[PDB]
Amino acid sequence: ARPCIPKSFGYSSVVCVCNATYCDSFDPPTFPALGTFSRYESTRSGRRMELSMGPIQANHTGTGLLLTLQPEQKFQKVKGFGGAMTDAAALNILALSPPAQNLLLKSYFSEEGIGYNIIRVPMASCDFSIRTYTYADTPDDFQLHNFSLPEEDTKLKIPLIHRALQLAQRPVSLLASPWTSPTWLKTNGAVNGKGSLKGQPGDIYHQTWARYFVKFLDAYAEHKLQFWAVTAENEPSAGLLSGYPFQCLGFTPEHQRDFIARDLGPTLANSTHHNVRLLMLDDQRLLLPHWAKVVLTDPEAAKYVHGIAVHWYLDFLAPAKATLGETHRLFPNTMLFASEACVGSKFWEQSVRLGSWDRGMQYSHSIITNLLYHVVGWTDWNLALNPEGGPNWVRNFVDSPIIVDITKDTFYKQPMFYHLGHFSKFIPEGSQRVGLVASQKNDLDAVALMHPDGSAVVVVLNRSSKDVPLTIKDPAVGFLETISPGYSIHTYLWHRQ
Amino acid sequence: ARPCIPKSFGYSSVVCVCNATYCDSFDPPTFPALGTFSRYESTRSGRRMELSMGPIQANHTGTGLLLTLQPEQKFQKVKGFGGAMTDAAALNILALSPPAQNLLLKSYFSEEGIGYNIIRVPMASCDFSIRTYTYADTPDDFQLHNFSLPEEDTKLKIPLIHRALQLAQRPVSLLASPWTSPTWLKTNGAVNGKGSLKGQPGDIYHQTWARYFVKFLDAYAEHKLQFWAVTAENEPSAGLLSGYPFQCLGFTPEHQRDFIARDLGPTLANSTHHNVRLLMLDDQRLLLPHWAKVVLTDPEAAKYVHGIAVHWYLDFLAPAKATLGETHRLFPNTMLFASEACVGSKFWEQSVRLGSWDRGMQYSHSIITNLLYHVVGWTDWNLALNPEGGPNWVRNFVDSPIIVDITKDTFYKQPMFYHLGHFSKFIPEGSQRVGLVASQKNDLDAVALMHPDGSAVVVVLNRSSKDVPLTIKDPAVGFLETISPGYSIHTYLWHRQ
Amino acid sequence: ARPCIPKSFGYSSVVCVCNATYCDSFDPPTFPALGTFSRYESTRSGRRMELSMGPIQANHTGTGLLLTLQPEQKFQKVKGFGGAMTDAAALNILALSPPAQNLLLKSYFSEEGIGYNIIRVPMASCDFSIRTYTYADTPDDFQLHNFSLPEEDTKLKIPLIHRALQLAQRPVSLLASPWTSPTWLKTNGAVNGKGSLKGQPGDIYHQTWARYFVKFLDAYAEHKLQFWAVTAENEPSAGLLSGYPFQCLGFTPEHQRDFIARDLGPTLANSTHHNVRLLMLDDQRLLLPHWAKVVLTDPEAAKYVHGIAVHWYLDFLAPAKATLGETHRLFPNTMLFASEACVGSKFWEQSVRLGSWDRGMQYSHSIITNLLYHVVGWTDWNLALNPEGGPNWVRNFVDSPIIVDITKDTFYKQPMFYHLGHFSKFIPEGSQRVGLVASQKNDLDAVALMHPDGSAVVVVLNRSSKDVPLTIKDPAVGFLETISPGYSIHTYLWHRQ
Amino acid sequence: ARPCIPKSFGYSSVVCVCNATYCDSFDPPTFPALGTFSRYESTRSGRRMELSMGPIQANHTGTGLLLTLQPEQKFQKVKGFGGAMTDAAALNILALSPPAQNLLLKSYFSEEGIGYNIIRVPMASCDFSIRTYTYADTPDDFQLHNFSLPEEDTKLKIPLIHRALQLAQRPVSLLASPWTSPTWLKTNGAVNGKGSLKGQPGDIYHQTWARYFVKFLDAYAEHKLQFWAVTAENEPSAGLLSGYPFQCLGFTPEHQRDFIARDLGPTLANSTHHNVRLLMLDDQRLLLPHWAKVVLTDPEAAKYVHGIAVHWYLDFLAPAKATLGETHRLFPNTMLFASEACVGSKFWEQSVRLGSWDRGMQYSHSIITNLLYHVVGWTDWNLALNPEGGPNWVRNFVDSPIIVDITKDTFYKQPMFYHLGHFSKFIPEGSQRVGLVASQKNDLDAVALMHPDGSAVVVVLNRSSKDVPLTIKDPAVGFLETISPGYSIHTYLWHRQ
Ligand SMILES: *[C@@H]1O[C@H](CO)[C@@H](O)[C@H](O)[C@H]1NC(C)=O
Ligand SMILES: *[C@@H]1O[C@H](CO)[C@@H](O)[C@H](O)[C@H]1NC(C)=O
Ligand SMILES: *[C@@H]1O[C@H](CO)[C@@H](O)[C@H](O)[C@H]1NC(C)=O
Ligand SMILES: *[C@@H]1O[C@H](CO)[C@@H](O)[C@H](O)[C@H]1NC(C)=O
Repeated sequence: ARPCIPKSFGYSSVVCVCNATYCDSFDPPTFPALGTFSRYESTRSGRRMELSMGPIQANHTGTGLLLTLQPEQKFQKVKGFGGAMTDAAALNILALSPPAQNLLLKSYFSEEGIGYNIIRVPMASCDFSIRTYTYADTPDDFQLHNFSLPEEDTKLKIPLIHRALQLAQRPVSLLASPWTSPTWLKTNGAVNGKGSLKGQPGDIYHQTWARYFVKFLDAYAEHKLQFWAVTAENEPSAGLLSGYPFQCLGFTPEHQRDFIARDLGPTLANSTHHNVRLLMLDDQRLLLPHWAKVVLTDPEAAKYVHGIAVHWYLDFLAPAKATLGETHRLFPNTMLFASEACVGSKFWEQSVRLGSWDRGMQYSHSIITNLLYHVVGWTDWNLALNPEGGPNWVRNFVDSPIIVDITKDTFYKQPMFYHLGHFSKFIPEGSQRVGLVASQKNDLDAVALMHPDGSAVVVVLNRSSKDVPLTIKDPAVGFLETISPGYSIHTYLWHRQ
Repeated sequence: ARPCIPKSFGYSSVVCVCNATYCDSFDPPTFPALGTFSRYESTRSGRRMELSMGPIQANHTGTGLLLTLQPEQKFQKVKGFGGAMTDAAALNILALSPPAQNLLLKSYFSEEGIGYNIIRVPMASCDFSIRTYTYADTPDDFQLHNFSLPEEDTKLKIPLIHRALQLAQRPVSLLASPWTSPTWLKTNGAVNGKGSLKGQPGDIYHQTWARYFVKFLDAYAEHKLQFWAVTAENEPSAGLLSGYPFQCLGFTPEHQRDFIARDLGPTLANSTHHNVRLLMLDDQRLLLPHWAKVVLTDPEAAKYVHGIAVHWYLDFLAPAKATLGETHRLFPNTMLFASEACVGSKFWEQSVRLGSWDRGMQYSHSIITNLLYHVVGWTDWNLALNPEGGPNWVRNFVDSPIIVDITKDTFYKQPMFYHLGHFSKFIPEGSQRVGLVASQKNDLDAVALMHPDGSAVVVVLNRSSKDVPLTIKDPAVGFLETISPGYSIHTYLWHRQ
Repeated sequence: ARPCIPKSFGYSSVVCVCNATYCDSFDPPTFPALGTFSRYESTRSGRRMELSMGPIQANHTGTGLLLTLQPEQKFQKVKGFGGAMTDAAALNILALSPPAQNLLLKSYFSEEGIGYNIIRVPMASCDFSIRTYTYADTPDDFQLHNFSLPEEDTKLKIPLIHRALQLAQRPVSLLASPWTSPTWLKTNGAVNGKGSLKGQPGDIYHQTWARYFVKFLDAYAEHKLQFWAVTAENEPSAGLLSGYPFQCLGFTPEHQRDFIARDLGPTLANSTHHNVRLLMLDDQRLLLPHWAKVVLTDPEAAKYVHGIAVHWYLDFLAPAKATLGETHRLFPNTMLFASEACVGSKFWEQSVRLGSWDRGMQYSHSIITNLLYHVVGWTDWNLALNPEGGPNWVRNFVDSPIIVDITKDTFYKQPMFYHLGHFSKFIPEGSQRVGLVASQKNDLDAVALMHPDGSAVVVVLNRSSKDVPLTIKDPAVGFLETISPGYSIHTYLWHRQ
Repeated sequence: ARPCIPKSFGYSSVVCVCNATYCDSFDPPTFPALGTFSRYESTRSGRRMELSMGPIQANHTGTGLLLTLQPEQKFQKVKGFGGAMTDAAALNILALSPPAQNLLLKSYFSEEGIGYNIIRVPMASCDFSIRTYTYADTPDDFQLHNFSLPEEDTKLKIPLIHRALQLAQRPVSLLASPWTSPTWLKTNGAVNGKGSLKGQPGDIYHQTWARYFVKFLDAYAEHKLQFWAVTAENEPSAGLLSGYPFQCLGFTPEHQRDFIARDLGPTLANSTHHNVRLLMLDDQRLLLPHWAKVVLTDPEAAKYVHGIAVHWYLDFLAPAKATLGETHRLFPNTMLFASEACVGSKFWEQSVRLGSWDRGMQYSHSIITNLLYHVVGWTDWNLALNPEGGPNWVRNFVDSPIIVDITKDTFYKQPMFYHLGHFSKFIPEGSQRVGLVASQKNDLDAVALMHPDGSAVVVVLNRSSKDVPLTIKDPAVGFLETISPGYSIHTYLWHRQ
């Protein structure tokens, strides 16, 4: 419906510029007529999820690369894609004028945008907040009588989640994660630094912390929001480190295991929120498979754990078979779910590199690796940041796919936004990853899935500077003859019957 | 009645620790017979507004510096002393338990505290707000039917003010200042950045803005609050600087003049709040004499201006004589008032330094200089901040006399608080600055005033490391022999008959 | 002449991109024919010192703004224009490939560039150094036996200065300033923080320090480099402030006075380098006229002082007449010289803002202001910086007219470069400022000078958005009919016979 | 012989203060009769390589953890331990007065110190250099006639290396790594950033690069220095990261393979320095086993490779078993060597922390892990750094075992330094690692080795806060009853015959 307005800031590619009256969008989604394929294309030269259609042909000859769909090699089913409603993201989007906010929420949540169906909601404050608070800052308040949501929740976060869900046709899943407990529950009595819960699992500190999860859920339910899942703690391993600079709460894998079996599991079960799922870990994938073994080989903790949540800082490089693979082999029936990714910890590069196609490729390459290793969903960090990559109370800034320029009442959709959307738009909940065999080694990243309805979706990333001719075989329909240009990403869609 | 409990944070002096059940306080004011003085003393070494008495004797044993009171040499009368009830300050005070809230408010407003009689109230949001916002965010409501107070006003600020004035013996004067207008009244359509009101004084926008002041004053009146005065805009020169980060609204001196002439003055006059004073500038003193010349050398703007509000922030750029001194000479009948009497801090320093005696010595030095250059009143910035100098939705650069640690239900009284109190507690409204002649060049800062009742008040600041032997002469009573210790501030008080 | 290659980075204007093979340049300078004027134009829209020529008319009618030259009202003679060869500057330039370096040095020092004839040299380390050092770091070395220049001088700074002088057709004048003494000459024993020279003027500390100036001079002399002037100390006021974060040495005006009278004056006088001039102050003009009074009303110190060096941080708009004016009036025979200026506090935006036209206008506006107040010279801070605005060992980054991108082997010439060039290219040493009378009130900044050969030069800056038609009147020749477009800068040059 | 002089800087432990006349040292090694052990102990509490002796008894009086020496399971033989003589380290050493220089050099290199036997020597500049430079910076010297060593080599590094080897008992092995080639060999003509060599293995550029290694070695031989080994490139994977800030030269594993195969190997073989060993990777352990699989499964490449060099950056991203363990299995005859066995510093901590015991433990823990995974040698990063972690021409990022204060002619020996000496002092070249079996799960890190003379060394690290009672059995001699105190590291030494 509306094309990208490109703007350069001197990096490898362009941003798309949005304001109160204009934002790039899509027409309502239609399926390609049987015997044809749809293609979406984003490129470094500046194409943005641009649509074409082509023929599915009956024959193929040649010694070029062929990707062959294996429709009966069925893997993980998809939960979905989204990002986080942090204090910072909330503050930024509401600093835009009301029509700009709506254009921004449409970009992510609407069918005319990229169909996000996950929103991660911090339980009180994190580094991406402009102050440090909890829901229970009255010292020693074991009954949680002074539990309340600050304006950050009731003025900024909640209203925006309501608006986001309104704009979405897909059911949206809310995920919650706490960074810290009240300081009076903690051995070190602070929001940061080294420290865990006081006492032993089973006891008043552990029981009050469990109950705070339930109060959180109650108070969001008062505002007509329900959660799909909660995590046991954001980055439990961070509060094990002396001088950790922002909000944290340390657990060893053993302490997490015991908290869940002794406190958190039974407490959620006994509540009216018992259908909310629980996810362990919520941390670096390098901590796998050990964390999962400690927790899940204890049937008392296992009964209560729906899934394993993993983080990744994309500026680094951890292998995936060692961690996601082994974890899946050890516990095939416990879902693997990526709850946070970000880039921009890059030290020679600033926090926000406006228009960076490299950071775009980092994202889609990470999504593909995750889908290739059983991961069922993928969640970005902050939904929106400023040109500095904040606000952040500890100046630990990072990139975000949307950047808000408040003085200009404009936002910028970076290549990260489009590289995310090549998945989120075309891979609905229930999509099932299926096999796809390459006929010769190549430099391309590829993944195939089938929608609930039975149709095919393939994403292909080209992180090289050379164009790659390739054909995709679907034995039900024929061949799609295409080229993957260097520095492009494609989504291919077709009906199979 | 209760002494300071000292705590060191590794800076040059101490804070006084207060909590829900304890805070340092004063006995009611009780002053002695003719021929005796009262001294209140604060030292870097740890004394905090400590009281003693001594004689005023017929003969002179001092051979060093002599300050002679000259009651017949009469200057300006004093409006008073206070600070700002910003969203930040209100949120911080209200994060304490009720009894703690009361000790903090008594610390400022009661006679058992330091006797504040002025409160500055922002009109909607500033940087010291957790969110951007105005009282009229619905676009094109030129009649402001949609005008209202959010929760920041009706929940935080308004009851805290009601409680401030219950606690106070002296009448409290309220002062309002806007930071930004609704953004649909603005050129740049943004809450911050370079931009002014749309079009020309007299037009549809300039008139709606003027009516906004009336709507603000009305809304506070429904809540039983009356204002002493308003500023025409907070820091109007700021919103002429491209992408200024905070809520701003740009006026040139000429634009301010015409808005007052054509719109603000005429509208306020035609209202039921015609008694509310109008203050121009509200900005760095470096902009004087010029700003005053532009606005006040126009009879139709000048007839509407009671005063000139000034900020201390950038005092070091332009000196007192050339700015305040010169302005008074040209416009001797328009009062000078320090409306945002606040600090720096320093590029290489933290916003909040707990126990910084320097930051205190800066406060008193600056109040003295002001007093010596015709200034009638002083309004500090935020009443309280958190230990990070927040919350500020942009970035915190400033300290505050009271720092709240919400996690501990404790608040800290900085040296700045006592430095302020050496003036505010003992210079009531209507006190007149009188002469005080040094006999020889010296390093003290000193100022003398006479209370409405005729009794003498003298402040001696020793910003140096060395004890200074001092005599104070009153022609009518005799000689007060004393010592001004290095890094001390003293207030002397005595009956004159 | 090779024209500018424009690039945007999202700011108000473009930069000019240079590399190993291409840099925008000028043709050799030509006098315009008698009866015609030369114009050089730079605009926000993207013109960079474009040459045009027009006619000098015999008469004029209007109404319009008329700037009238007063050839016989003669003011200050110009010393010149240039910038600082810091460690940061030099490390950056030498990180370019040999051919790129030369294009950068040509830009500044060549007649085919912008004609710089000042280079300010730090005497050892400053904040724009990647380590701290002095030339005499052996403790208690009073004889200065281990005085030596490091590679920072011998490998980076010196060879670049040689190459700059080689490229220049004009005589270049070198100006040296120290930030710190050896730590064993200081009271606090550190390169930074609050502290002065130990002992009293006249003693071994003060003598050794004076002899260090001579040793510096000797060492630069062995490398065939001769100095025009030395400052008594960079920002003497800075060493008076506890916690001052980088290299400093504190002098009160009195200590500076006496150091000069007792030590630095006689020592330089007794040396072979007695022809090198001594400039006092080297700090902000807010310190004036007081510093000058204190130093210069002492004939023992006055006899040794050739000039007053002044700094301005351009983000702090503060006047002007009260400092530079009052100073010239008191000491008409002691030149004022601007020895350092920089932009980039704007805490709302970066150190570096690639393509900022605003920062360009701050430079030229400050040069006009200076020139209209008797100032004979203007020196920029760092010649070149990286995109972060360093390196700087204390992260005190600022903007620079040339920015080096080392990974690209490219340098960007910001609008600050050209805004400076409108002066340095066209006002040689010896030029005399003359009168220029505006016929009516106007928003333009303007300044007229006469070249040593009798020809005129006028710079006109338009900082408003509106085009201003205007005529320049010279009695010798007639009228120049022209327009000043909004956000533009022009230099006009004509022969007067 | 001389004890540690301790100084605290507010971190968890102390540094040992050394100056021109005083440094801690050891007595000449002296080992007791069969049945007696020697123990060196360092504690966070303050003990530094403190010596005591004790018996090896017939009866077992302990009932806790038992460690049994298994001299018959024999593993890798040890090459040695050392650090890098960077420009920065040479800087930093040479700013000290000669006597102080020598005490620093004995600290590392003599038997009265910690007996270093490896130095890593960068080939031209790296980040720890005060300028960028290579040895052939004049373009189109394809035959390298203008190849020369600058002053950093001939003035700083080489004389220091000479002096190190005079001081050393043991033969010292020199290891050379290039960071960057001449820029006119690089795709990008920049010293840093994304860029590899130009063209293809075999061509003019690759042949010149390879001859550069021979000219480098040639030049060092005229200075009477010869090398043990070179690495093919320092950190090749970083030259693939866009805008990489440090000196670099990108190689994919396939490219390194081909450059070793076609150029580097053949060229070194044909030369007079054919006995110089060649190590591959020189990069993070996460890159393994893959990197190794690419280069070593090609007999044209592998006939030319002696070892695999790894960095400890970046170790947290990958575990030992999966990388080092798995690489040993696949290629059991290619030795693993830690070439840059250094930090790195947590995003929120300073580069240098004086007295950080935790950083010390990080070192010894990591040397232990390495030894338990077949690693034969170590090179720490910079030998010395200034208290800022410099000079680094890009960014001060890491700590160094010795920190040098040039202002005070004093140097500080950090905990890291004694943790290193617990190994380097007592593990001579040719020591072979042996079995050391734990009787039960425990928390100590322990490794046993056999000297070339068949005597025993065991290092025990206790990273916990609690004392652990410990017995060590040697089947041949008996039982050593001991305690590993919390936060301690022990070295045990005994004859077995
Ligand atoms: C925003 O939208 C489009 C951008 O292409 C443009 O035509 C319009 O001028 C812009 N509007 C504002 C309010 O800046
Ligand atoms: C409040 O302060 C008083 C005076 O220091 C003290 O006795 C009391 O313990 C404090 N309250 C708490 C809960 O610490
Ligand atoms: C340098 O810039 C010129 C002019 O824009 C361009 O044509 C040339 O290719 C550039 N060279 C390099 C090495 O980037
Ligand atoms: C060197 O150190 C020793 C022992 O700490 C000390 O006695 C001596 O004063 C030191 N030398 C100097 C110049 O301080």
